[PDB]
Amino acid sequence: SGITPTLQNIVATVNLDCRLDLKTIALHARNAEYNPKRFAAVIMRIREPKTTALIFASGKMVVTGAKSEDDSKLASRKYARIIQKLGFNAKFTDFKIQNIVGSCDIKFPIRLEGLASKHHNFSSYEPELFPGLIYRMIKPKIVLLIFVSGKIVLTGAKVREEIYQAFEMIYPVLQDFR
Amino acid sequence: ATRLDRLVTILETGSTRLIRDTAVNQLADWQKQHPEELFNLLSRVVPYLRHKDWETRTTAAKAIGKIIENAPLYDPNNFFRLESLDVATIVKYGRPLLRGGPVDYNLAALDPQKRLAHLKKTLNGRLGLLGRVFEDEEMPGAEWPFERLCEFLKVDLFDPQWETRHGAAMGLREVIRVHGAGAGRRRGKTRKENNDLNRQWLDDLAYRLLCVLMLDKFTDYSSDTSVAPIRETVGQTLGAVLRHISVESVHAIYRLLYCMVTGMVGLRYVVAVRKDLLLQDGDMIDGVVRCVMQGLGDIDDDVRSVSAATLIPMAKEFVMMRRSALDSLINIVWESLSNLGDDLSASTGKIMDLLATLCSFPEVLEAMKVSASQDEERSFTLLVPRLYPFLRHTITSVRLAVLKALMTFANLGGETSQGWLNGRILRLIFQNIIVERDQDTLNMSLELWTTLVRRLAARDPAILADEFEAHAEPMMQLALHPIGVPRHPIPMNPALFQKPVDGHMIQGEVDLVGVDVLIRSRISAAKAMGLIMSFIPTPRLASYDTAVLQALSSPYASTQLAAAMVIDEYAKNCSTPEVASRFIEPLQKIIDLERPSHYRDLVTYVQRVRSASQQLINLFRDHGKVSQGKLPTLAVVVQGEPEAGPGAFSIANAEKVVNEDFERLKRLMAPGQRLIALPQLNEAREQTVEVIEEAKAAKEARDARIKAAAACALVAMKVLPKKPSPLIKAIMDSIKTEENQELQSRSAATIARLVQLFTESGRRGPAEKVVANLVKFSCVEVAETPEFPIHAHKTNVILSMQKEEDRVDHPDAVKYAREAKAARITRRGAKEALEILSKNFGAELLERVPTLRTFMEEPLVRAFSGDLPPEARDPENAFGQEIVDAMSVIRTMTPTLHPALHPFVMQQVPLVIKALRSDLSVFRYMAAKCMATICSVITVDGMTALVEKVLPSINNPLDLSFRQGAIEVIYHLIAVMGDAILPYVIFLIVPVLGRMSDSDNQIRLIATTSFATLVKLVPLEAGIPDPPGLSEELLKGRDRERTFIAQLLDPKKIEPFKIPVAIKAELRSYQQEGVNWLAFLNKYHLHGILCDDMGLGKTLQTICIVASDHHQRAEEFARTGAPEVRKLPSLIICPPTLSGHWQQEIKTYAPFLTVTAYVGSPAERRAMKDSLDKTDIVITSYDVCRNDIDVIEKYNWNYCVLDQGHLIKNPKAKITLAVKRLTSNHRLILTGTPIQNNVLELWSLFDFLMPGFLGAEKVFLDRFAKPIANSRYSKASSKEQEAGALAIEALHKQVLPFLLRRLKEE
DNA sequence: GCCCTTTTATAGGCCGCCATGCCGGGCGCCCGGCCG
DNA sequence: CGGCCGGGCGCCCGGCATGGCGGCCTATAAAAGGGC
Repeated sequence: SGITPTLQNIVATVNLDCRLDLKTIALHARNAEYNPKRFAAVIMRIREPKTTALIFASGKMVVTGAKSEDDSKLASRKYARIIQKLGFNAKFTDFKIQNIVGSCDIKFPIRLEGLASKHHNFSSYEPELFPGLIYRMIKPKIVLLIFVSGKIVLTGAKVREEIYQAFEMIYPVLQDFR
Repeated sequence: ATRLDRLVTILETGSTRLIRDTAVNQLADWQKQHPEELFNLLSRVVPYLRHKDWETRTTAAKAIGKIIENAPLYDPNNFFRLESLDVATIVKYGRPLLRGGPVDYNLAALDPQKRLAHLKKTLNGRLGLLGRVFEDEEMPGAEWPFERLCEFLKVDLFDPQWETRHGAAMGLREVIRVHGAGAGRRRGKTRKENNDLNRQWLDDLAYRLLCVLMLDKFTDYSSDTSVAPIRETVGQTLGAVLRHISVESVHAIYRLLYCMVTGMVGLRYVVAVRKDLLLQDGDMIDGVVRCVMQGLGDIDDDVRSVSAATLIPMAKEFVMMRRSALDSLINIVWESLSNLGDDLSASTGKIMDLLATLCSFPEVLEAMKVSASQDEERSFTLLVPRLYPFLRHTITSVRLAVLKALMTFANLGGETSQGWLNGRILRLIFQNIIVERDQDTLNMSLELWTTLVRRLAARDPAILADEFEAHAEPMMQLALHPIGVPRHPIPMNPALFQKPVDGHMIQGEVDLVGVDVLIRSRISAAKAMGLIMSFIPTPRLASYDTAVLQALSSPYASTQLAAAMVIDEYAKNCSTPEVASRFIEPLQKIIDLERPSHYRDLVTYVQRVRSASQQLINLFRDHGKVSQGKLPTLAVVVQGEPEAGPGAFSIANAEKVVNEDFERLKRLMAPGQRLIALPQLNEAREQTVEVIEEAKAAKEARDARIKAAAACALVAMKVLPKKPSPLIKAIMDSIKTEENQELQSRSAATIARLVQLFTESGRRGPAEKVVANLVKFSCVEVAETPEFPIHAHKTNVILSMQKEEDRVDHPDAVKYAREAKAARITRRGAKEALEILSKNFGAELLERVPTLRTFMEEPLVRAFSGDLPPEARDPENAFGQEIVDAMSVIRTMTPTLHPALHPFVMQQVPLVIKALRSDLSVFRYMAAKCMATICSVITVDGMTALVEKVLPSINNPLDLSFRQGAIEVIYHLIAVMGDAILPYVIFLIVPVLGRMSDSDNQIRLIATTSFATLVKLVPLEAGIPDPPGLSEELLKGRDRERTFIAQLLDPKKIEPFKIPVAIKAELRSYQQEGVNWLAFLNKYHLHGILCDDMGLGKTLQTICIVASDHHQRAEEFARTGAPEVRKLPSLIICPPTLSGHWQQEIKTYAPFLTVTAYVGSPAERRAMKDSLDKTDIVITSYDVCRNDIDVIEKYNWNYCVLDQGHLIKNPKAKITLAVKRLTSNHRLILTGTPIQNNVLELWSLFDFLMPGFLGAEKVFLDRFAKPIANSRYSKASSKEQEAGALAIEALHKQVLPFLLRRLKEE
């Protein structure tokens, strides 16, 4: 069994369950940004933990920047409490997490060409625009970015076990190329 | 734009904050010079209060503050009436103030006065004076000099563009905080009458402030708590205003508040500045309790954070006049505090502290009892555990608050304290102690544990053991946990921690923090457990005895060290030391029996050794084309691994391999492969040597680490050995070589106890051995006791300065640096050892053990108090190092001397003061530092000795060996005492300076550095206090030093001095002032730079001063015949084209000055080799100087002056090298500006002035100049800039006093 | 349906200009020769 | 003694070459609602 990846970011989908006047909020506090001419969501940051929030007028939000599930949740709840402080009622109704990002590092460099040829049906190497091998896998549905310094980044997971599995699957192929 | 505009725009565009601070200081100085400029200054800086930047608004506000602070109070000789304020106008009629919207171009385009009137009308609208939430389309010296500016500031209080709020709040604050008493006054009404007008004006201000304090709800939730961007600023401004307010007005405002509160921080900002009125009025102190009654239970945490901050000053006189509210306050406090699941407790700590200081009083015990009489739920017996969940909160300040509050509750005493002294807190506090990182929390917590366990033991140690036993063994096992190395941790099983972050400690992630911090976490638990271990009955200790036995026997390395210190704690509290006799054979075997085959803690090192060796072993013989399974290979199993076999790989196996397998490999790979593989074989041998030596050194050091604590334990139990050699030698070795500072701090006490134990036993022999070794070790560091056999030959050398010159060349290899760091560690241990052994005996110190006194006196009195025999002054002798050794001991032992031993050091004082003049510098080096130490510590007597004998003869020319020390001692004094020399300026500053002007190589340098550090030390902004406890004969009205310090600190304090000589050109007042400064420099052998504008009559001042000094030298020689004023010509350096100019000027002003120009045909320049002395003045171009410098340098000169010195700036040019050779009694530098926006310019110049004042390029570049320049760059960085500019000003201070800059307008 | 924004790993190139390091043209100055 | 000149140098400042360290752009994951 190969070494496990290390988790580095979490994206969360959170349900406020209330319609909001976005324009008003923008002028209400300093810590936010919102312009339809720029983007749909309200962009807001808090420090504890360092996070960014996309909030949508219909009553949902996408939350970013947590290292851990519990941290993520805590951040989300704090956001919701902030919302409550703003003056328009809201609740921490729903919580979902998608595309948990992790990274792994191994000694040997990876022969991108050889791998790409092995899984040509599933992988493509294009050093003309990105110095990495995108390796696509099905079970679990995971997007693997394979880099030539022995580094693999795992994306699209819901749970750490997924990335674990992904790495376990890819790791023998790695060992074939050093 | 004007220069004033440049000074103002720097407040926005200043590269550094400090330059902007200098800008506002200049603006305030201009206001001081020109008070009429006040309002122009304000109107120019005020617009920046609307600027976007946080810092720019802050800087403009501070500029206003400094400007008004330099303005006088005003004295001659429409208002919203305060009672009109009501809830409706704010809550349901006022316009909210929030984020600024798009710019109001339609209104901004109008004139400022018309715009002000329109803004006033719209402000009347905004406040809710109209009975509706209106729309903008409905409104599309005889008097207070600041009135219009005040009106603009007040109107700015309600701008939607929130930057204006933050800036203008601070601006109006800067107006009213300084000139609040004078606000609003107008002629006609007399002072007593217009006091009421001032009252009305301040009431109007408070009215508008209260309107702001809820109309504006602008907020920033970025921070989890401090969401107040501009509410806090306006509230603090109101607090600043409040100090001027009349008492009845305070009552009215207080009513408005306490109705508004049901702006809460406004209650705090009035409790700041009218606490007296709250008590005197009686009722009004009700509001502070009522606010916490209303608020302290609120869901909103944005005001929970504020509510505590109001209450601290209250409950002192309250307890008499409003006793009833005390119980309610504490009960509501504990109810809110118990809101488990809430995520912030910042104000909770302050409330806990307030309760804690209250808990020191019996009235608060009664407050507890009166509420407890109704219910046990609020009782002190059952309440306290609601503190328990807070022990591991993330913010450290509240942790400290928890600790101290717990301590105060422990101080409450009484039988009721048994309600929570149950074992729950006993386990929880220890669980806090085990892993805590923060030092302050550890410091408090050890005390808390001690007090607590003592309280419980006071009933019975049996019930203490009952409280602890159910949790005892797992806790002890946690206390005996191992310790590891980076990237190979050993975590702890979290099942052992009872419930009521921490992850780095639970996982054992030593990478984050140095292992010393882990050892701190271990000794904390050690000391916590030791007291309880000693207190509880011995029969209960069987399991504990087995646990410590395992820790002593365990293969884990750390456990033996932990166990040894554990037994040390156990012994040091025992009723009789023989109670610990059951630990005699284990610890003595730990120091005696051979240390193990393997250390489990070191297992990772062994694996690293195996891998780093096998990667070469498998490499090279395979590179010899021979690989076979039976050939030598290191075993798969590594000794120390879990369940490893006896035959597992060990370091001895590696030693066996590398011993003979290398030549075996060479013979095996003989045919060709050896030749191509030999360099690789060389670096492989090097790598194997490195790793093997590393592992062996680690093992040996760890052996010492265990043995040191073991010896500490054995000493502690007072079971003194009958064959003391191993114990004492292990103690000495540990003290010399211990790597951890905490174990060193322990070993110091170990030896300090051991000496007294030997004294009690009467075996002075081993005591003499150990103390002799101890003092002997103190000389190891090369910077503290130089090697006599190395430096012995040097004579007429300023030996201490060699650290500046040549000691930096030593680090040529790692072998030197290794011993250097070893020396540092050795002295670090030695200082603690000698310190504790000094303190413990104190006044009887020299009496108890005489041998230390013998070592302290005998060499100094055997060698000095006489003259050195030929062998004693032989550089290869035996006795030579001994003298410097004893002097080292004296200069180390001094500051830890007890006061009663002072006669001893004062008896030593006669020896050193005479020895200081000796021929052999190697003794002078030790004497200098020793004298500095005596002077620093025993202040009065050392100062008397120094000033009375060392100093007064400093000017005598005959005795050079005395002359060198006469300044070297002063330098070491300035180093050792630091700024504490400053009161002693009245015995040094002039005579030490006079050393600069005497021609003696090395002496000239040390003097310059001493004077430079003195110049740094003198304050730029403070005077000189009286020297403390100095006899009148010392002082004796020596005001010459005072005059020198005054004139050094300020040129305006220099006396006038008209031309004594008959120069035809009379001095104008500016010329006279320049002559005054030049005389002041000329009056004390200083040198400096003159930088007057050329229109001020440049040459006249210089030629006047040199002619004046020429005449003074001539007449003094006629009166005295002294050598010091010997006849020499003056030498001037100038551009060649200027030569004639200068010549003609000399003839004009001073025809009595004869002139020789070192110019003309090369023949004639070759011809005039000796003639040069025939005229008073010598004229020289730069370039004829640069050629014939070999020629020109023969004679000394009176004055050496650079006419156009700018050319000299280069630190390497041959001209610069050329000029510097010359020697004289005076010299000056003439330039347009010395510091023209570049700091790098100056070094060369300064050197030319004073070799050794600023120091060499080795410190000027590296330390200051380079980083200065770097950080100064805009593109460089953001962090260092402020520190850089502070350093810039430091350079300005160091270089200012010897520079004189004057503008032509002056 | 394509493109818009967010955040985290990432890797190398694409471009950028600051301080840095440089040294050639030219400065001022000297000066050995020869002129009168 | 008095002078002009070609040849002379250490040395400073300008234009130049140049690279450290920097955003930006690729991959480009995955919500969401949005613009068009």
